[PDB]
Amino acid sequence: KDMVEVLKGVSSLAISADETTNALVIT
Amino acid sequence: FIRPTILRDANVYSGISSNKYTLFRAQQLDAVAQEGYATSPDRQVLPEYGQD
Amino acid sequence: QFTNAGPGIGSVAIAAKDYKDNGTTTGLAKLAENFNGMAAGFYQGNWAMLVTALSTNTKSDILSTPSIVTMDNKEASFNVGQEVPVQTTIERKTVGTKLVLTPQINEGDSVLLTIEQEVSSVGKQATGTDGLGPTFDTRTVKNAVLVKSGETVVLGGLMDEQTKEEVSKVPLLGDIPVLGYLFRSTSNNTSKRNLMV
Amino acid sequence: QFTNAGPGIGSVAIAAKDYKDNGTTTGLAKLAENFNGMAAGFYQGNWAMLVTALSTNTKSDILSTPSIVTMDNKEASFNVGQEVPVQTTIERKTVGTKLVLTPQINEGDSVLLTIEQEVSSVGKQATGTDGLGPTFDTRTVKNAV
Amino acid sequence: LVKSGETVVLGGLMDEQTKEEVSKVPLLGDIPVLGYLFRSTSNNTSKRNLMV
Repeated sequence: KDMVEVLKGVSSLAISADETTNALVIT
Repeated sequence: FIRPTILRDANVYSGISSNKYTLFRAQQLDAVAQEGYATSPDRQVLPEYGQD
Repeated sequence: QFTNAGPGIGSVAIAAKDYKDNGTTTGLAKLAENFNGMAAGFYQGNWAMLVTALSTNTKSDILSTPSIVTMDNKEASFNVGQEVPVQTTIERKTVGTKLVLTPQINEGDSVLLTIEQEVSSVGKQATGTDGLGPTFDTRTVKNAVLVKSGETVVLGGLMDEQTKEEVSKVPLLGDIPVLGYLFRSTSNNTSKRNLMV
Repeated sequence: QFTNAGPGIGSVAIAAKDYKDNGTTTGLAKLAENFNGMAAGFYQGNWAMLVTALSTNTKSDILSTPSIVTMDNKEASFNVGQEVPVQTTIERKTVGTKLVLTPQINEGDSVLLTIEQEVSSVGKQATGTDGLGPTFDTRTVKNAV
Repeated sequence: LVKSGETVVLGGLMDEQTKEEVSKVPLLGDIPVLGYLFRSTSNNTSKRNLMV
């Protein structure tokens, strides 16, 4: 969840983080 | 102090739960063998694992 | 004279001298209200001696097994307990044996259980609080756990152990390894709670 | 005459002179209420002597081990304690043995644990405060380890 | 979800409580038989089995 925000800058490319498996889904 | 313990599959999570289920059961059976000695009181015990 | 002891020789002596010639009993009857143990007095010539002793020792065992049958992915509620008002004008709170559970099924065996449960109580329905509304003794555990379809498991638990020791002794004399117990008024306490969900 | 001592020879002497001819005991019984030690008087001719002594010596041991099993990256709560009202009109606060933990797993072994825990208490359910609401003895530690 | 003829369990709570208290004289209260003369015991037990 925290990494999504970090990576959003780099993209800003489409990101979400799954709170459950704590995984990052980027495209 | 904090002591984490990771369960990767179910089989490790029975054994971890079974040892707390039994150590709790074995504690109740220990308390019966003092209450039995003292007479006139009841501590009632949890069955064995998987018997309900 | 010491304090760890039930009562002080002062209130006792005064009461006995106030109970003479058919006096009052309020004063003394109020001292002896909560006292618990063996108060053993002895007069050998001029030295008076008062020995105080009680051991309180306690035992409690609790076991609640609130089951419920739900459709997958619907939250069930289950309550067996009660609605008491709390200030905020008041409000209703359901405090009793509660199980709130939304199960979710792995295709094959193992259930993901989202549990929010507690065993809570308003102490005594005829007892107050040092605060303002009612208070609650709760044992709660809210977690998701994933367990095999047959297996009985640990959600959580608290194993709590407390031991308070006090002595009111005379400095040098209280430390004589055996005789010293004649100078010291010891008050010991111990407790255990092993809770498993 | 000194003060560090349990009682002052003043209240004692006055009480003994007030307890004469079947007098009162309220005054003196209130002095001797909290006193603790060995008050030993001695009269050698005309010099009176009063010796005061108590050593209070105390011991307590506490040990709480609240465990809990959670899915990674979900926060579990675990409470064993209680809801007491606090002023702000009142409010409910859960004070007891609390463990709030959101574990996070390193692929292999080592757990990142975000812990917020405390052992807190409302002192005595039948004791007041110098303030206005209830007070709490807490032992807290919130950290990631 | 229940079959059109069948009587089933919705839920239930099986609750068991046992409080034991003694006010005894330290050494004397522990004499295994005579000791009951020093001790003032207060025992309590309860059971509730609720099925819906």
